[PDB]
This record gives sequence, structure tokens and C-alpha cells, in this order.
Amino acid sequence: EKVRDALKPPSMYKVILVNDDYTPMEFVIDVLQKFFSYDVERATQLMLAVAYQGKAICGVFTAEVAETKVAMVNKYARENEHPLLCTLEKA
Amino acid sequence: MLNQELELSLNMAFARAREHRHEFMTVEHLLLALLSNPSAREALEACSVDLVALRQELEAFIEQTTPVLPASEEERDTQPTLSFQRVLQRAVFHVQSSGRNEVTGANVLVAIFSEQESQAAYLLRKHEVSRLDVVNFISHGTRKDE
Ligand SMILES: [Pt+2]
Repeated sequence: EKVRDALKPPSMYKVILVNDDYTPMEFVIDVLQKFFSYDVERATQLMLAVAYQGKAICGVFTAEVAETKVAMVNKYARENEHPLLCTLEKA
Repeated sequence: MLNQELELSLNMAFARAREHRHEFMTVEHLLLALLSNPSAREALEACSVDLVALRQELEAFIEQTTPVLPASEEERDTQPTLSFQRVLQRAVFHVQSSGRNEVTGANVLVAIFSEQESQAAYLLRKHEVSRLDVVNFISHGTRKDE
């Protein structure tokens, strides 16, 4: 006998903020605080991470939560008219 | 997306999220809530699912993985996940296209399966329940696994 396709629990995902030249530094610090509950002197250090490396992991959530967060961040960036890009990363 | 019975479940799901100050209203809170929704509970009992085990599994998972608000913040009480919005739209679209005008907990239960990548869909499969099983119970008769 058998039992349909596989299972495997959903994977956790990394939420990432990509760097760009048009988004002002202050706005990214703002996003890190508003959507990641980051300490002022932690978000600020994390913005430096994004600028320096060109990309930085802002957190790790379930696939479900990560997807919602990415969408909240990008919608916000868009409404403020900044090309701030937030992305999803498996593992 | 209304059924009184279903609306109650949705109310309980949100009240629970807000109680633990959860930042998000998950498909897992939804299924957790549906466990006491007669329509849903019924289809799951017909599928010989251990509700006690499922309930424990769901509660453990949402406490360990759901982000908690800063206790301060504005109030912005619980943001439904995109997955959550999708299962509801799916259940609503199915009912509307069937010519009926009532969305039951069981319809919602069915829509959850299409959310691959949700812990909820994973836990249902783990308990040997498939979309087809719920669909067979909903229609025809009590086509039960038992
Ligand atoms: Pt309640």
C-alpha cells in the first residue's frame, strides 16, 4: 500500500533588506524599527550592515510570517516612494 | 465569509491572538479555532483525527513561532497573514461559485490544504487527513476513514 505525496515541515525563512542608492539611510533605520522591533542602536548598526554588504538578514520567521512581513515592508517603502527592497530567503 | 458559526470561530481566533499580543493572525490560529467549530470539528472527527494532539501541536507551534508585539506599540492588533487571507477568499469563492450563500468551518478547513508551506497544512497531513477526505465527508455522506 501507499499514501500520496511527501510531507516535510515548512521551512523557516530569512527576511532581507537589499541596498540601493536612492533610499535615504534614515528610512531604512525606520523600517528596521517599525517592522522588526529593533533597538535604535541596533537598527542603526543593521542599516550599516545593509549599506556595507549590500544586503542584510533582518530576521528569521516561518514561511507564513516571513511572506507577510516582506509584503508589509515593501508596501510601506512603496507608499513612502523609496525603492527599498525586502526579500525572502529559504533556510 | 460569514456563517455566524464561522464568524464566531474567527472572533475567537483573533481574541486569542490579541490575548498573547501576537503580531499576526495565522492559518494555525484559524485551524486552532476551527477545532471547536462544529462544522469543522465534525469533518475532523469523521477523519479519525486526534483533536487533543492537534490542539496541543497547534498551540505549541503558535507560541514558539508567532512574533509578540512590544507590549507598547500603537494597538495595531494582529495583522492577518497573507495565507490567512487566502484561505478565506478561497472558501468564499468556492461557496459563491457553488450557488450557495453560506461559508462553513468545513469549507474553510478545505481551503487550508491549498496553503502549502503552512504549518497547519503540514499538521493535517501528519494526522493523515487530506483535502479529498474532507471533501468526501462534506459531500455525499459521512464518507469516513474509520
Ligand atoms: Pt472567543
